[PDB]
Amino acid sequence: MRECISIHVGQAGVQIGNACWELYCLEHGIQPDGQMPSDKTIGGGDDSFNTFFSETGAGKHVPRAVFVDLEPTVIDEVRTGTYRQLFHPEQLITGKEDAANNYARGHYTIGKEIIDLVLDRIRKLADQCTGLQGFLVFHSFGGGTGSGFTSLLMERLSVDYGKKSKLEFSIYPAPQVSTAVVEPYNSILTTHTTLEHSDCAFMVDNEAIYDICRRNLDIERPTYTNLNRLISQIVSSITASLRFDGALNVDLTEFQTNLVPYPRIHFPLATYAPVISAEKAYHEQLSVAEITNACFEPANQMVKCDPRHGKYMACCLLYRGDVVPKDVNAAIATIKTKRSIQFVDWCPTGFKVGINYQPPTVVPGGDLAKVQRAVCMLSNTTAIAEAWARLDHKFDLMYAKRAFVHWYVGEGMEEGEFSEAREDMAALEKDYEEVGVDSV
Amino acid sequence: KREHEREVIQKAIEENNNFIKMAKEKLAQKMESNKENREAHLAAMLERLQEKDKHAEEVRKNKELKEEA
Amino acid sequence: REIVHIQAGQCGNQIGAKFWEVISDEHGIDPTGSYHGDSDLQLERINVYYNEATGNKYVPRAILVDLEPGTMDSVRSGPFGQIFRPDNFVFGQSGAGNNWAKGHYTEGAELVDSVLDVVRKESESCDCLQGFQLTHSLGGGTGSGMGTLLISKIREEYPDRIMNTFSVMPSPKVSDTVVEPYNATLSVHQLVENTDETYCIDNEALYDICFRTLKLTTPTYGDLNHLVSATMSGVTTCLRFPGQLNADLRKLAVNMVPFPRLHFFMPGFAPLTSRGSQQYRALTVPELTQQMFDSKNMMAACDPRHGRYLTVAAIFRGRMSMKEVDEQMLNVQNKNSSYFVEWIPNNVKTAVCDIPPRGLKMSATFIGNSTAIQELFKRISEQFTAMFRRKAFLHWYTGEGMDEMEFTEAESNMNDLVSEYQQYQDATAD
Ligand SMILES: C/C(=C\c1csc(C)n1)[C@@H]1C[C@@H]2O[C@]2(C)CCC[C@H](C)[C@H](O)[C@@H](C)C(=O)C(C)(C)[C@@H](O)CC(=O)N1
Ligand SMILES: Nc1nc2c(ncn2[C@@H]2O[C@H](COP(=O)(O)OP(=O)(O)OP(=O)(O)O)[C@@H](O)[C@H]2O)c(=O)[nH]1
Ligand SMILES: Nc1nc2c(ncn2[C@@H]2O[C@H](COP(=O)(O)OP(=O)(O)O)[C@@H](O)[C@H]2O)c(=O)[nH]1
Ligand SMILES: [Ca+2]
Ligand SMILES: [Mg+2]
Ligand SMILES: [Mg+2]
Repeated sequence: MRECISIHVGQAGVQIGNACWELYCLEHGIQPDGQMPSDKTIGGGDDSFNTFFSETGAGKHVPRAVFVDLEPTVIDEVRTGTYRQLFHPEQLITGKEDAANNYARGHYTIGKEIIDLVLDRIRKLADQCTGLQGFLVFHSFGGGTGSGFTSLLMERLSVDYGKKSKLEFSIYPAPQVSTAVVEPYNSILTTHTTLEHSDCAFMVDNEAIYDICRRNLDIERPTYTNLNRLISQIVSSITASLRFDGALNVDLTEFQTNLVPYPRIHFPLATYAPVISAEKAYHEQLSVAEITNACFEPANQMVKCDPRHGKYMACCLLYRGDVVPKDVNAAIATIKTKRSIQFVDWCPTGFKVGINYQPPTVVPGGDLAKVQRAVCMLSNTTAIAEAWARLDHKFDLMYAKRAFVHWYVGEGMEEGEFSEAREDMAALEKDYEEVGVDSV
Repeated sequence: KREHEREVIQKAIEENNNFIKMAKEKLAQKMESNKENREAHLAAMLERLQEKDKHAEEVRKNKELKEEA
Repeated sequence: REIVHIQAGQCGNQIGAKFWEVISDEHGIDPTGSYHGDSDLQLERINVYYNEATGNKYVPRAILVDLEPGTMDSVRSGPFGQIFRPDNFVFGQSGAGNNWAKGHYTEGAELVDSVLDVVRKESESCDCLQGFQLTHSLGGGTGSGMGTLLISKIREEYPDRIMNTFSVMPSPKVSDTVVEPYNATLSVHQLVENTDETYCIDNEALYDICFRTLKLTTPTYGDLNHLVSATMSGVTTCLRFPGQLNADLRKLAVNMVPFPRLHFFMPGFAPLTSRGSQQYRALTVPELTQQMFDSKNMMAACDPRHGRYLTVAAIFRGRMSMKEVDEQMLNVQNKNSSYFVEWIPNNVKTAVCDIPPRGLKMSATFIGNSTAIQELFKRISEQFTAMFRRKAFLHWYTGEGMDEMEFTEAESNMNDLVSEYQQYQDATAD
């Protein structure tokens, strides 16, 4: 049992954290006050769920989590909401003044004022671990805190925990819900500076999620609450191998071995199914083959891009619920005889499969139907580079005129960091090209 | 073979330490470069405003030397 | 969080007073400072503009300034005149005489420290000061000259805070005073260097709206100011109510100002209907939207179709379909693509606040950073150089100690601003 610490940074990181930790509580039978009647070992234990929850002598199960934002109003709603008793007040950390959608303020001007306190509180969580496996960092690409402060924190964590593993859940911007013209700048800056401090990063495209809410759940104008409930289901599928045990369970680190062929190639595409409303799930059993096949339809991806037009380097299927290997193997044999799955030539083509038997949960008053089985596919495809190209193009359009650059220079940044970050992104796009060329 | 095993593990230790060290150093140089740049930007803003003040006192004593006629 | 509000001169104080009346009604504050409202959203962000005094009383964080006592005693006798902190009235008596140099260099320079004493008292009390908004005109002498002096001094003491102005631009259609082009040009020369964002409230456009669309043959300052106050309410909704977009002055500036000198905004409001058409015209999302983007609803006398938008914020208020707002805003951009610069992607942002202004079921407020604002500055520059060419009335200003060179420099700075707006209007992505 190796503990995982979650760090939720900025509004998007915090609000997605709210949705995730509420969902985890429901999945483990933990009440809003942290009591868990089914846990008979009081004040401690080595159970699977203890990777994410520590225990007090009073029977409280406490998330191994820190929430950090440079202004107080989002975290204040945690301090005062349904799950306020779950967290010790020192896990909820706020400044007074946010980063104003400016990476420079998140990484330097405002962030430098709070980083030592944050690392101190993280240290307090790490010291309660007997075998810390690593960190999970949640943040947006687009905000000043989510970009600048997260990059600062990732650098500092590399210094204080060596090469202890760091995974990211990264919210990639969409115009339907974006708040700042400069989000392409912040995105490229944070990607450049975090690239060598991250072991594996799950990008979540707000537009992919928004379209899935509109099309599959018939929500006419999704809010962050809609987006976040769906996101938390995907995050839950990815962490379920850490929080539950079972015979056919396969640890996330074992998928990681397959998902990262070179340190910089560490951005898996996630695809989740089934996403379906109560009204349509009624009397509609969705089988193993149906949800598996749904994994290969690009409308179900969390990042908009087209794997049909790139090459695979790995394909992983994380099943949960009522699923046995014979049905998985049959569905996979079907898909391989009919779909556009081309691997690079230097990679074996077998699909790696994990099954967790605990079935998916839904939050009361959500929009997803409660289903008997779900699957999250994690694949490593060259197509994810499309998401970089789109963002790089927006960056180029503005940077050619130095639009808004004075806001960054005023906070102490230099144009050279802009061009350095943009060159790193151009080299990343080329890396994704090179891995797809055939061997000579 | 034992000597090789010792060299492999000490190489791993040395690469992790050099990574920690270079991250530490480049962070500290970035923070200092940035504090200097920001302070220089503010100091130039302030110097412009203080020159405005000197021009205002110049304008007022100009008025008082032409009200001496 | 906290904004400190300053109103200077006659225009400054009259439009400031109407602003405080309108937003106090919106927030459920009565003239005694007491809250009598129905929705908790009225008090969630109330401390942005109000201090909480003993007795659960809310006091505008407002500072009232003039070199004459007249307008401010009118303020004190107004409907909400009792609401203001009495120590926050800072009037002189010599007056300014519609002379920028008097307001900036001599008489106003004598009152400025006394004003700064109240700003520090108000600022020291803030948990997290955002910055400052100043209401004033650019055509008189107190508001223009002393207002820009006060901007410079505040910036010297709070260089890392945002400086925002609501600046009323002079028009021959509304005022006779012939030195207004001088005062306006010297003001603009200051604003270009020392504010982060400026709302151009153009009296020319206010008149034209009142006369042509509202059909008031004799528009009062009272009718101009109802336009101004509805606009000011609109463009501060995002600071005053819970919301995601432009929710503070720095984030608004970061979204609106791609180049530090191009920070002059063209505001707009919808709906504006004549008594005659108010029975016919339906208040739909597609028509709020199309008005909001129309030359005739701009509070600045410029045609957006004569330049290009660098950035835009649109604020819808009232109960409406957000899906429909989304579709109409996409539709405006699609059908008018050529008028938004292609090298700033996604430069139109949209907010929706549930709480409509008083007397409407839904409204729309527009803030545009458009290279067509040069039309305004050109108009002032014309009227300036027609006088300066003949050195007309220069002696009011040399009489206070200024040289010709400051006039030349202000004219050249304003011409440079116009050139820069033109440069980015001509820029191409390729
Ligand atoms: C009712 C309305 C729009 C509407 C509702 S439904 C529909 C189809 N249109 C706006 C309200 C809006 O507050 C403004 C911003 C203030 C308007 C006050 C103006 C400045 C003059 O002082 C005033 C004497 C007017 O001229 C009238 C005609 C009464 C006014 O009614 C015009 C108008 O456009 N008013
Ligand atoms: N999916 C999702 N996206 C969000 C959420 N909140 C904000 N975003 C996205 O995050 C980006 C803006 O970043 P934020 O997280 O709000 O900003 P921040 O990290 O708090 O940084 P500052 O406010 O500038 O200090 C935009 O792309 C938003 O659409 C959320 O709850 N869920
Ligand atoms: N919109 C509007 N403009 C005004 C008002 N009062 C004065 N002005 C304009 O302001 C300019 C005169 O400046 P004013 O504020 O009266 O001079 P000050 O007292 O020295 O600041 C002229 O162009 C007037 O048309 C007002 O209440 N509303
Ligand atoms: Ca236990
Ligand atoms: Mg934030
Ligand atoms: Mg006057």
